[PDB]
Amino acid sequence: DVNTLTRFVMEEGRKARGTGELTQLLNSLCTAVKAISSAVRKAGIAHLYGIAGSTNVTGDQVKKLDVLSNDLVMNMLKSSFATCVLVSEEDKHAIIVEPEKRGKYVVCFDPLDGSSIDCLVSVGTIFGIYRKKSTDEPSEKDALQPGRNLVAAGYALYGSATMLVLAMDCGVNCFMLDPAIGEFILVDKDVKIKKKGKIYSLNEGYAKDFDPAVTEYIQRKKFPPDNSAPYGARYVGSMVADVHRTLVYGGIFLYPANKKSPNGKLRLLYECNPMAYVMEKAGGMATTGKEAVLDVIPTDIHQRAPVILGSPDDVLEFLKVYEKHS
Amino acid sequence: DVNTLTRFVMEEGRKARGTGELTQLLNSLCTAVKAISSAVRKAGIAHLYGIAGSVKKLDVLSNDLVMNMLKSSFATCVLVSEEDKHAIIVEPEKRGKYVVCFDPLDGSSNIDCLVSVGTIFGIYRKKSTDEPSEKDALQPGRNLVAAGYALYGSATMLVLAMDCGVNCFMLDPAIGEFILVDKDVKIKKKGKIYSLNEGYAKDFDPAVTEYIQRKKFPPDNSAPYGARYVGSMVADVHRTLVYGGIFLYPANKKSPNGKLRLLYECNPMAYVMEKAGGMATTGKEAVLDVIPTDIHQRAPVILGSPDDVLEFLKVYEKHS
Amino acid sequence: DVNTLTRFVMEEGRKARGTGELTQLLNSLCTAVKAISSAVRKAGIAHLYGIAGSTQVKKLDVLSNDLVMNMLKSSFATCVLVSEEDKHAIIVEPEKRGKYVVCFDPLDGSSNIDCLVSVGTIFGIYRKKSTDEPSEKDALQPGRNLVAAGYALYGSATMLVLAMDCGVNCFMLDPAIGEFILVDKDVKIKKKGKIYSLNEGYAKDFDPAVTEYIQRKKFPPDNSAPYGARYVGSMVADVHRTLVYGGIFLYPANKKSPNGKLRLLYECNPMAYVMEKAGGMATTGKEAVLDVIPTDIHQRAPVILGSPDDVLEFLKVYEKHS
Amino acid sequence: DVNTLTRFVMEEGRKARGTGELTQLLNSLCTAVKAISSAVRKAGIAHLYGIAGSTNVTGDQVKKLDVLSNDLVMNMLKSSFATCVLVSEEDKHAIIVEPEKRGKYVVCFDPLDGSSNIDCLVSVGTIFGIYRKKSTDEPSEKDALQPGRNLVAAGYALYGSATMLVLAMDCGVNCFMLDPAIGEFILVDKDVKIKKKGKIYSLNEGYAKDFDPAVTEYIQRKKFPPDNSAPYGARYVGSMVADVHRTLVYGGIFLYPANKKSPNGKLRLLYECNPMAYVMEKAGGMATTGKEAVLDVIPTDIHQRAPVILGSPDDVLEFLKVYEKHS
Ligand SMILES: Nc1ncnc2c1ncn2[C@@H]1O[C@H](COP(=O)(O)O)[C@@H](O)[C@H]1O
Ligand SMILES: Nc1ncnc2c1ncn2[C@@H]1O[C@H](COP(=O)(O)O)[C@@H](O)[C@H]1O
Ligand SMILES: Nc1ncnc2c1ncn2[C@@H]1O[C@H](COP(=O)(O)O)[C@@H](O)[C@H]1O
Ligand SMILES: Nc1ncnc2c1ncn2[C@@H]1O[C@H](COP(=O)(O)O)[C@@H](O)[C@H]1O
Ligand SMILES: O=C1NS(=O)(=O)c2ccccc21
Ligand SMILES: *C(=O)NCc1ccccc1
Ligand SMILES: [Mg+2]
Ligand SMILES: [Mg+2]
Repeated sequence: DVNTLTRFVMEEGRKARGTGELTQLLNSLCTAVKAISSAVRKAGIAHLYGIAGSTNVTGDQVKKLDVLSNDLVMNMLKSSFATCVLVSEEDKHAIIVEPEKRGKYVVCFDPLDGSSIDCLVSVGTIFGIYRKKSTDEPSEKDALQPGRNLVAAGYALYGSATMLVLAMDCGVNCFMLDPAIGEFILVDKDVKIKKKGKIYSLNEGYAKDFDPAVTEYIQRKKFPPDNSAPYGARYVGSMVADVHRTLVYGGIFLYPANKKSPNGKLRLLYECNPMAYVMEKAGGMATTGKEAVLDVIPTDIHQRAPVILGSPDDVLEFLKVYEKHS
Repeated sequence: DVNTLTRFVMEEGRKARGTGELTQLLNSLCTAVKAISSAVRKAGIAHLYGIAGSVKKLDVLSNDLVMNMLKSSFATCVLVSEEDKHAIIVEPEKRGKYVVCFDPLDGSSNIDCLVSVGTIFGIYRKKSTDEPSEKDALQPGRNLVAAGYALYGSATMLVLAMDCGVNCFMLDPAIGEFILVDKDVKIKKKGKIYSLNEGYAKDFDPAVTEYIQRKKFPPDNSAPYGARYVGSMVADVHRTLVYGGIFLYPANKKSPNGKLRLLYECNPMAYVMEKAGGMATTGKEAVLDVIPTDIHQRAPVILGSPDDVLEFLKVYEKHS
Repeated sequence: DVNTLTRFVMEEGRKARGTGELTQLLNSLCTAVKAISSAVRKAGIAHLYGIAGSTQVKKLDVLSNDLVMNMLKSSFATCVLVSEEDKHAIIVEPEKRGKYVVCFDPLDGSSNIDCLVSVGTIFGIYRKKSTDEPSEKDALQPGRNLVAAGYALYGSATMLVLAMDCGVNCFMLDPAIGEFILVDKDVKIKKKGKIYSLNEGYAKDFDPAVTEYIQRKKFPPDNSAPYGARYVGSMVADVHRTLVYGGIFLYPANKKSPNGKLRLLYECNPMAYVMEKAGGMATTGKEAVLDVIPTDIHQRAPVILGSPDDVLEFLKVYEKHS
Repeated sequence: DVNTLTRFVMEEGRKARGTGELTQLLNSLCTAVKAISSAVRKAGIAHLYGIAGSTNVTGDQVKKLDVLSNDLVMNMLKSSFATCVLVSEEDKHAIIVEPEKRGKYVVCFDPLDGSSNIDCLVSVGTIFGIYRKKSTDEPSEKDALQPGRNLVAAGYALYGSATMLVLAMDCGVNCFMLDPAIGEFILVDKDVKIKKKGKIYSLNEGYAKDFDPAVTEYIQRKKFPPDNSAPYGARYVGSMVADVHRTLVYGGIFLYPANKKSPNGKLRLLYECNPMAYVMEKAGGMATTGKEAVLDVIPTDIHQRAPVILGSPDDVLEFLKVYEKHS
């Protein structure tokens, strides 16, 4: 039987005996993602270039895509009546939802990662959903939960086609956007990552600054000590694209710490934790080098975290090299 | 003033005082590219998954779209594709003067991960009075009349290079129209990104090894280059065009003549690069100067910003 | 606040404190309608005409039927499905059965989709009332028993009109994102209109009451302004115009269609329910459409519907000739 | 072989041994039509209703869509470098193209009929007629005052259940269906011809009190055939493109005739009656005012009205028989 994201989410909510609040949140997020996808694929770009003359360009049309994407996710989540605290890459402080529209969920999101997009590189939206735990008035503190508290997480990849990957307790499920009908179609159910892959993914241009454990691990991939075939290298430079390839083909993805960047580069709350949760729910791993990403207790909603994630055998091999150097 | 691919191509054809044949070729290719884009973005995938209660692989469909649209243009006589072992000879009633070599959906082995994919094309005019044959496609890239690619990335863009320069068109899917968004584009003199599969490090020639070491540990103490390698040639080359820098697919052990195909991968990208003021070399000569003997022959390629390719060549010359 | 059909339907179901089954039905129907719209607008027609190499209205009607049927069966919310396209009622397989009975016209192309003007989808949703094994009899409920009804118009744009106890709401399909956007809330029809809609080619076969009523629209006895006439010949188009601008739509029995021409279960009853929920009226002449007790799933009915003042005026003419 | 409007127009221009100017005009018009269709189908309406936190449902969306459609046709035609004078239903005066962008052609068009048609959700359309400038005078409204017999090309786009473009030239009438998945008009009906006699009549019978006696009698004969043949069916959308296209596809007759209160009819000669009359005649149909062929009227005002009765030739000739009976 065909399944859509809308029907799938509704049915999981029925099975969970929920009140429909999380379902409304996810519905609203799915709608935002479809609107982001349409914009990313440059629908209406002819108006920006004067097809109707100079007087027919709107206000949305002229915003940069990462601004529009933030506006779309913020507005759709607020209007779901399911959220109380919203954390976005865009805004320094957590957004506290107006009291009339408050639900119990806290959403951390990256509205359009990779947009730094002029080369038409894949870009994506990343999200993580928590339940508020405090009895207090909602505040930024409610977003400072470890990733192991996540209720749902995932990403939309605007690549050759648009796909939403959604991870919950039931596992990881992949939905392809059919732009003819604006429906996400379930195409890969309960997906699991390979135990070990053959691809490694990191920016090797910064080799001069590598931690010695990273240097050694990468040397093992290119010159395997057991004379096995060297790993192939892929690095899109857009995390959603690199992580999704890691999920589908297996292997390892690294944005590790070093001496100049002791806490890595990627953002814990809305980049590392959602991807770590997807990976763990698919039978993979995600580590900072010293602990699981999902076990870090944040103190700052924009704090950075190192991340090495992917196939468990590959992450484990990295950790062995890391422990040798520690 | 707004401009479309259709209007732009038509006007350049009028300026050229042509007969309209190459214009019909380019219109037909534009239509094929829009149809490939639609399929790549998975329009209609709901029907494959049973929405109505119960299709070709994308690279096969893409080949069929380019082949059929080019044949029905009445502008072509020899068609070379990655998909077909032998050149396709157009039937007499539909024959025009142009030879087209193309890659209908480059990067599709990894399509499963939704990596950017693309279509690559190069167009030659047939020289002979002879009956068309596979040998008519054995021309050096210097003889190209037009070349370019369509990148199906975050958005779909067609890059078209001709004598008049390089022009970039964005597909607006709301109206199915390619809109001219970057005119007479030129690549940066020197970039800050290098692009190659470093998994082959063990098999690299010493010149490639040394060049990459220069990017990571610059001898003038400039900042190291960043690395990007999508693993789909159209994506990596387009990034090279837009941001500058260098792209390499040199020879290794599984590929001792390089991996990429001269006629429908290397030559079109080399032509785009040279028309944008960039460079494209095999190491020993310009890609566009290689005289092919096999329509599927491979070639090494190092291309991109001229100062970066020249820096590679300086290292290459030290080792040869 | 922007509102979508998906969000709207979900919230009404939360307020209803239902189990989510009717919500799943409506979500599945909304998806089917978006798929019909895409096909009606001829997405992919280039492939039918050979764009990739060598290697129809009825077929679009069949495809639309297949889309509604499959989306409804796979909803697990339905047990009996009556379609204009199928001679017999479809009984949902035991493992996929839910509580609801749906009568629908998936598309009205066979007729004039060759002129391209307008086609539409009409639906009416009932709860199964009997505890017997599911059969065509479960679709033989009076329209008064409807839980939800409505239509999609595939016109200059695609609009879905959904009527329930909460009233009538209109949603516009934004094809850029595949979302039905709420654009007209709790719609009510004008108490009196200035347009009449019927096929006057049947003039020779009209009964005297219809003849007199139409004469009053062209030659008002109070010498007020004559009504304008419009007639597309597609029920969704003609009824939607009646809802939006007011007036009256007639498809009466004539001498050659003595029981009427339109079909009660999936044309007259859904449109009668939309009209009544919007403050309008829908009569056969003898009784409210929604009060007719059907005996046969494809039976026909006369229908006169629209603004209440106009339908009441027709009914006074009708009683005069009674 | 598959054929697209782009390929078809280009090849007809090659056969004509033209300079490519009319081809560029037609390419530009096809692009405008695709853009109108996208807006008509309400792509992006979610943004108008606040999906990104900004609403703007102000004024009349129907009027704004007519104006946007005018802006699309105007700008695409101006930038074609193929036109010199542009007459639009939406503009009081003829638009004179700036000198640097002037080509040879004069275009009369109705860009959209949303505001004039109560059935705007049912169907809207674009109508166009293309002339060659006939004098070397500085361009002016007078360049658009040519009889329809002078048309080089004419046609319409119907934004109905699907979007179709109908293009008439000397080679005949050809019908193209827009495939929105790829933005391509696919040739689906070649060299089309109207039936000699139809079975449908189309007019607003709400005007019956004001009808000319000949119109009253003719319609009476369609409903009560003197020979007891089957009565005609009636259809009237109230959008000219929809009603005329049905007449082309199924045959029959469409009437917007003159009467004592409207002695020149209601529809406009330059961008409604003449393009439709040209499509009809190229399809083997007829188009009369009652007194002469629509295409032979020499206009004196760019917005002047003309009566029109068009469609299958046996039906139009029968109307003229009844019209003559009352003259
Ligand atoms: N659509 C859904 N999919 C999966 N789990 C859900 C869904 N809806 C609710 N739940 C679970 O039930 C809890 C309560 O739901 P709610 O009452 O909607 O906040 C959530 O926090 C989830 O653990
Ligand atoms: N649309 C066009 N754009 C650029 N150059 C063209 C075009 N059409 C023709 N030419 C040039 O004119 C030559 C002859 O054109 P043709 O007669 O169409 O084969 C081509 O090989 C090109 O060198
Ligand atoms: N989405 C909805 N919108 C309006 N009413 C609903 C909805 N869902 C359920 N209801 C009402 O609640 C009843 C029971 O719903 P269910 O348990 O889903 O069959 C329905 O028959 C309706 O009367
Ligand atoms: N694409 C075309 N289709 C049909 N006829 C054309 C076309 N292009 C040019 N013609 C004919 O040739 C004449 C001169 O064309 P042009 O030089 O483009 O103004 C036109 O006025 C038409 O009669
Ligand atoms: O695809 C089509 N659907 S349609 O019946 O309106 C039609 C009419 C004519 C040519 C093609 C087509
Ligand atoms: C305008 O585009 N739509 C309003 C309308 C028109 C006809 C019937 C119903 C609604
Ligand atoms: Mg039907
Ligand atoms: Mg108008």
